[PDB]
Amino acid sequence: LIVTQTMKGLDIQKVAGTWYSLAMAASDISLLDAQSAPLRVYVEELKPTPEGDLEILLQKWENGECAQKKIIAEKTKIPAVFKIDALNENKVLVLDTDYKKYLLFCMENSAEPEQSLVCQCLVRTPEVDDEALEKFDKALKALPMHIRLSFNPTQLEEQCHI
Ligand SMILES: [N]
Ligand SMILES: [Pt+2]
Repeated sequence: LIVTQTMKGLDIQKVAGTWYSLAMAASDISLLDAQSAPLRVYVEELKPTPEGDLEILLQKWENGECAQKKIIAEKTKIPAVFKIDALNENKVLVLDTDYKKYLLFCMENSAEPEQSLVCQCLVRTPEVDDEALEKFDKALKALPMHIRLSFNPTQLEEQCHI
């Protein structure tokens, strides 16, 4: 069992724009282990829709190359929980954000969270934000993460983080 507390009072309209994947953590090492790992994805943009759905633009290393992927996240009755059908995941969980700097989110397959759970620390600008990383570490204290990756500014501005 993995219990998740998403942000009360999330306003998805205020997350719009460019983001950078500053850190990522996962319940299962193989989710993120190596360049090719299935949940090793680098968010480029969050585009909320007027009806409050969310388009996620990201990059993934696939056919020897750093590919662009587009995920349509459908809203639910909980503003911080969205339904997806991509990367073999079916939920997006928004843990926390201050809108102006950082956003913490997870993906999972609700049928098996332990085999599934990947969370990220996003920042709006390509700089290391110690505050955002401490919020990420705090948010993850109760999650059973077995791999954690933290990137430098050079990795932030790089195709698939090098
Ligand atoms: N928050
Ligand atoms: Pt908040």
